[PDB]
Amino acid sequence: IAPFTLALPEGEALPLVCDSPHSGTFYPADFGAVVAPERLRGGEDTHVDALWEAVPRVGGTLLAATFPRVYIDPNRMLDDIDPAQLEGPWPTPLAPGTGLIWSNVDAPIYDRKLTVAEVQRRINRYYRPYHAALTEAVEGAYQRFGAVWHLNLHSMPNNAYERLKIQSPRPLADFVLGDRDGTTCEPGLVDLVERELREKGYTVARNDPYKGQLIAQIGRPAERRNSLQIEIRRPLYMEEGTRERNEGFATLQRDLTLLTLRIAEYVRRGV
Ligand SMILES: [Zn+2]
Repeated sequence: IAPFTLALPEGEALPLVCDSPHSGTFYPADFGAVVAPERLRGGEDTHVDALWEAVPRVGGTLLAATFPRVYIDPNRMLDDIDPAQLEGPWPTPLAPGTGLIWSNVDAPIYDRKLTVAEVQRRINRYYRPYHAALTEAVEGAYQRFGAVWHLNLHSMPNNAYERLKIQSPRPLADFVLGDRDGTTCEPGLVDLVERELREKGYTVARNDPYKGQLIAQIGRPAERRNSLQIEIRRPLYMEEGTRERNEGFATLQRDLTLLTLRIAEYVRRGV
């Protein structure tokens, strides 16, 4: 019933703070959707938190959502709501891009408009705790170390280009690294992650199709605060229909453990 898990290091801590906002699979009773949960499981970045289990084993902190992102999405801003999805007016200005509250799975989730009150309660019970935990980890790290490296962790469907409105002359990479075109993370870490993953045989794209807003807010490298969004092509570890770990899960998790150890070393040397 806890809105997040928070895996802390057993030994020496380092300022590597990692969050998996989309891996939650515990659906609230008060969802009130008209669509079968089997249809909603779509937008889950399933198992992404288990893929990165090494993080606390190497001194990092791993935060993960237990609620589904299709219920409320912690990687969106609180004003990323379309007025037309609400029954009634929102008390403050909205700036949709939408979203924070999913409205459909395909071009519908509900047979009605959500109340202001209902969305507010989602925000209080699930989003705010999750984000307070992320803040506490990021600011705690920075306060002790004078730097922080934040990884925002995801997976993506094979047709991510189709689902976004993009026609790419290139295939979708195995890993996409978003740092808002080179502005939210100091370059040496993006270079490290890219090189280590390509050496293990994975394809890596930067900022294509995912460039990273939370990431712009956390990642200000001139203040020694760094943020990188990392996206994993789902077929690499699960079966997109059943959502179930496949034969690639084990090997990918192993590769990410080894990558994480390398990042921990890079972080310790950067403090
Ligand atoms: Zn995601």
